[PDB]
Amino acid sequence: HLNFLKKRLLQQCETLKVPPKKMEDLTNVSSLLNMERARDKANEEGLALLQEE
Amino acid sequence: KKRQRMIEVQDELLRLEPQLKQLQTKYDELKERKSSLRNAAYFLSNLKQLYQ
Repeated sequence: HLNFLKKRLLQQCETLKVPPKKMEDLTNVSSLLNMERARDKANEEGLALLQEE
Repeated sequence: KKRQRMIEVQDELLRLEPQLKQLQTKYDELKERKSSLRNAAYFLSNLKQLYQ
């Protein structure tokens, strides 16, 4: 039953229609997001220091 | 963008400093010149009056 449900869901999602878009792979989203926060903090503090000067 | 603003304001300050430095000095001898001149005039007048 689970295999039948899985294959039918594959058929349904293949038949499905969506507006065009670009998506990055699900496995690596977390790490890249973490480095993005790190870059966020570094650039924020740098800009704040420059503005203060 | 902000880095360039920092650089150019630094240039501004670096150029402005000598002008104030010169102006303060000039005023400094000008005032003393006036005071010494008035003192000398008073002294010469007094000595001339005394001798007369």
